[PDB]
Amino acid sequence: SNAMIRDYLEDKPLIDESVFVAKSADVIGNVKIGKDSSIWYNAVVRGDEGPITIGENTNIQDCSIVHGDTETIIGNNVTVGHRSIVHGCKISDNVLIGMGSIILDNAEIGEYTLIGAGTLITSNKKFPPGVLIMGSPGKVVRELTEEDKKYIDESYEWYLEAAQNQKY
Amino acid sequence: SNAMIRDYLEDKPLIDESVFVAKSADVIGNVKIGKDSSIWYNAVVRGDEGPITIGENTNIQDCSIVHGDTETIIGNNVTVGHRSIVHGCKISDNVLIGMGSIILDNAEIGEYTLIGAGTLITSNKKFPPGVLIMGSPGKVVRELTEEDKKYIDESYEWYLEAAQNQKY
Amino acid sequence: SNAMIRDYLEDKPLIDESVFVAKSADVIGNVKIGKDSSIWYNAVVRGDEGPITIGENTNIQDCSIVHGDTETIIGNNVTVGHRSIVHGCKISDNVLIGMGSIILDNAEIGEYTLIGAGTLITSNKKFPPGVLIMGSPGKVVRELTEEDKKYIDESYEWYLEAAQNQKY
Ligand SMILES: [Mg+2]
Ligand code: NI
Ligand code: NI
Ligand code: NI
Repeated sequence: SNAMIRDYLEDKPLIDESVFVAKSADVIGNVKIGKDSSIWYNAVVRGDEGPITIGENTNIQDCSIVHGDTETIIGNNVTVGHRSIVHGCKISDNVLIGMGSIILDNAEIGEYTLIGAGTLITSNKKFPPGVLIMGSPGKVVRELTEEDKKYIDESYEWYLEAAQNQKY
Repeated sequence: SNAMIRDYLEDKPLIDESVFVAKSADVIGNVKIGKDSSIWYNAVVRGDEGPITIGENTNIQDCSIVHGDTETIIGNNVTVGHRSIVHGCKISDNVLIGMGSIILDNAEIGEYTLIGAGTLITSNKKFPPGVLIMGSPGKVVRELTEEDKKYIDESYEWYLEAAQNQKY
Repeated sequence: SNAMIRDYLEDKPLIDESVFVAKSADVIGNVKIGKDSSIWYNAVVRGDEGPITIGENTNIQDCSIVHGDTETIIGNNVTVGHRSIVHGCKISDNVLIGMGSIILDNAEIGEYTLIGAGTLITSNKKFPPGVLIMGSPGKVVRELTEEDKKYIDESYEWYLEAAQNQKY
């Protein structure tokens, strides 16, 4: 990278050709989106402060908002539930964020984690992988079962499929 | 119905001609919206998983989201407050869902129910009719008064008028 | 004012030429927005019931909603965090509303107030100036320090820049 490239990246999201982006969604600024991910209706992914990196096969559902003081990193195979706010945090692979949840700056969610709807995770909170987290403030309920890790897998898989239909 | 009609239904919402749908809203997939209902700014009504049925005189306020693993049924004279998430549940007639509430799959709300702002009702939760429900998790506070039922009517009634002003 | 002006004001927001309004935002009805403020992606500012007044240098972040039974007043130098609902309340100058908060009708927030993410303030609730409010229901945590008030100023200031960059 160089001066002109940094300017380009500040203005033009690097969105993989394979990514479904609903017309009503706004993907603004410095945003890298990986293979087969999907951005749903009225979502806002704005990398104008901290940049945003979204992995592969990850879904950002309707009206969800991604923004951040520091960088926001969302892994591969992640499901971001409807109207969730992922703000400057770090989300490992195979995480399902329950609809309406808010995860604030510098929080870290470990791999194969399930987050209940409407969960509020304040800044700098770390969580071990393989757990169920719920509530406000979000706390660990129990370790995840193989059946739970599966549910996580079916969710992102479903979205891979629905994503095709919304333009094929 | 037949194969061709089922295919039409997965792509074209059945929206009664009287319904007001803000331009910024997204009504997508298998969705049926009845007479004199209204869909407000940036709402998202997505019936691409469980189909969605919305009754008559029912208002879905700004940035609300209707989606579901299972079928979502919203009755008549229902007021879905700003930014609510109604997901795979059953909402009876004359219900006012407080703004920012989240009602999950298979949950069931009885007729003439008033729900406080910011309420979180998890899946399969059921409630009797004629109550004030409130909080996270949502619980019944008391039974509804005539005064409360009137307020519920005035609410949807106001939206019938406002919707017409958004057409004329 | 007169009949024709009242009718114009009910249909056409008074937006200062200086204000950045994202294309995906809806600014509807009787809304007045002051110098150097900014309305972000997919926000809805609807003054079709109570009118809305937004001061100078104030930012209404993504998917935030402004609406109200009664009048809604937002002062100057205010930061309205992502997905907040500011509903028929009175917000003083230099206030930062944490993302995902809900402030209901007739609530009154004083100058130099910091509100944590996900806070739910019900109607008629009142707070003094110089405090940190948080939770559901929102309560005062401690008075604000100079370091805190600075944070408030830097927040709206950052948005002034950002708004400019979303135009040049
Ligand atoms: Mg939109
Ligand atoms: Ni932000
Ligand atoms: Ni859903
Ligand atoms: Ni309202």
